[PDB]
Amino acid sequence: NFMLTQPHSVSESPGKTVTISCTGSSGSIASNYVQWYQQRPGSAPTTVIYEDNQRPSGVPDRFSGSIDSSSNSASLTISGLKTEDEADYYCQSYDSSNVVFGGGTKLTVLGQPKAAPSVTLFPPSSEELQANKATLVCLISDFYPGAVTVAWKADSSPVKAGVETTTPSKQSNNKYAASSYLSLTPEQWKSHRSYSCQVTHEGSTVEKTVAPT
Amino acid sequence: DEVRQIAPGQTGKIADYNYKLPDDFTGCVIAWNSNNLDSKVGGNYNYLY
Amino acid sequence: QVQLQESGPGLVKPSETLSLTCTVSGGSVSSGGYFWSWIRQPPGKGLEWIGCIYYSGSTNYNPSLKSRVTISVDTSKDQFSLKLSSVTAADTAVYYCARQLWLRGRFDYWGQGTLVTVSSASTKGPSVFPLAPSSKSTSGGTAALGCLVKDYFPEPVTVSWNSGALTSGVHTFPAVLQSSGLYSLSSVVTVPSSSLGTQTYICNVNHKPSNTKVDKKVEPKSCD
Amino acid sequence: RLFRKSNLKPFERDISTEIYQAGSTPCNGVEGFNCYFPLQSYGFQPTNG
Repeated sequence: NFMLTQPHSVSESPGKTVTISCTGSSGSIASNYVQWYQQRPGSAPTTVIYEDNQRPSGVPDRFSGSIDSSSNSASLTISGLKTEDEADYYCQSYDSSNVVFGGGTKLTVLGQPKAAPSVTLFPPSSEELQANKATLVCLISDFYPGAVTVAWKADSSPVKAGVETTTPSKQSNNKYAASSYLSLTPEQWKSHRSYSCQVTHEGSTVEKTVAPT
Repeated sequence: DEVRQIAPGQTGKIADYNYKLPDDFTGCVIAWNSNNLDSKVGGNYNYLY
Repeated sequence: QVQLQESGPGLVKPSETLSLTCTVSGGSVSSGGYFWSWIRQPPGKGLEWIGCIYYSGSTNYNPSLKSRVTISVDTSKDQFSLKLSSVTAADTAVYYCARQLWLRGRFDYWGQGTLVTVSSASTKGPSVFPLAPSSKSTSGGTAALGCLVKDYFPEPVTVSWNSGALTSGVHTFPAVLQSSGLYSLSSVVTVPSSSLGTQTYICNVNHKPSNTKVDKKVEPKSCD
Repeated sequence: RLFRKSNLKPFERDISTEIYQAGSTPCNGVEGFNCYFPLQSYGFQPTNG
């Protein structure tokens, strides 16, 4: 029942000194070796310090750790924060034949330029209609800020059923992209005269329309 | 009025912020009056500090 | 030096045996007197220790994962494999195999993480419907076309345009859960309208979990 | 407020906007050296812990 308590989020400006803690509940922190791992997102974890004072060959000297056995806490001290230091930190223990890791420390990171919300529409294809299904796809791209509201329209009546939209995602050109999908039956697509997608972005509204042709 | 500040072992507002003079200063300082060329009517503010 | 790589399926249906094999390149399992371990990490969560093995039959497992971990070592093939029984939807984690120089201390080398996120056994292929551009689909001197990837399970799908020859203007969107279990996404590219009727655009949607590759040509809409 | 000359009496408000000698070098409203201000900004963020 031995667990390591670690602060979930730690924020500090680069160039300063910060302390990351790792507190053990039942067993004393000085009983077993404590190991810190610095793991980049989407990458394998890498040992950043071990033996509670020993730095591996390759890491900078700023990654220094200390042990406070009175408070049952393991402290890792970082001096002079940099850009590459923004990663997850986990503390390892062993207890008794059962390796126990830490909760994890997240480092807070730090605005894209504004852009016009280009909107495109396509009607459902004939191949999809032959499969007894219909889907209207609304796309929002090359825009900023990433706070857009989509509202499907059936001629004049708004549509909510079957509406699926995607959260904005950053593009390569420092802009954002979004999507919206409206699943419909083949009868409902041809029931109304026209279907339109309205995109609201910073007050301005860009509307495209399609019709069954 | 700031030509007296340029010496090894002085404290003020220009030497300590722009060009400090160390104790082992074997440099050699020459200056002259050039008001007829370095200044003009209407306010010559081309130089900064 | 030595390097560890993982293999096996990156997915497993619920309530079934999981099979992940991590092999060793540039080293020997038995020689050196070291240890092997499996460590998993859920997305957005901390690292979790599964178990450790020796090149002999010595095994120890986590109390939370006790009686569910079966790890074996075969020296002839120079690899070690772990078997997980009764997998659920909460076992979605990034599995790492790591060399252990010191059992109660630090690791030295971490293999690349073969993520396994799967919660159901739908295993449905990706429907690829063309997104025909038209006069109302263009705004100015440029037009847009694409393909719709709808009603597939599970993540992910890779979509490429003209076998990867077209990359400029290509936007891949993250999938969103539908009203009934499955996901949906699309991938589109912005093209000038002058080459709409003179250039052929084909989307290549690949779904490795369902072993389905679909190529769909994109053409301008024909009024009927 | 982070920097102060000395202790202050309880139930007293300090609104002195003056650059204190936090560092070694003298700093009593002058520019001096190592003069970090008693008044610093916060680090508030809604996405913290």
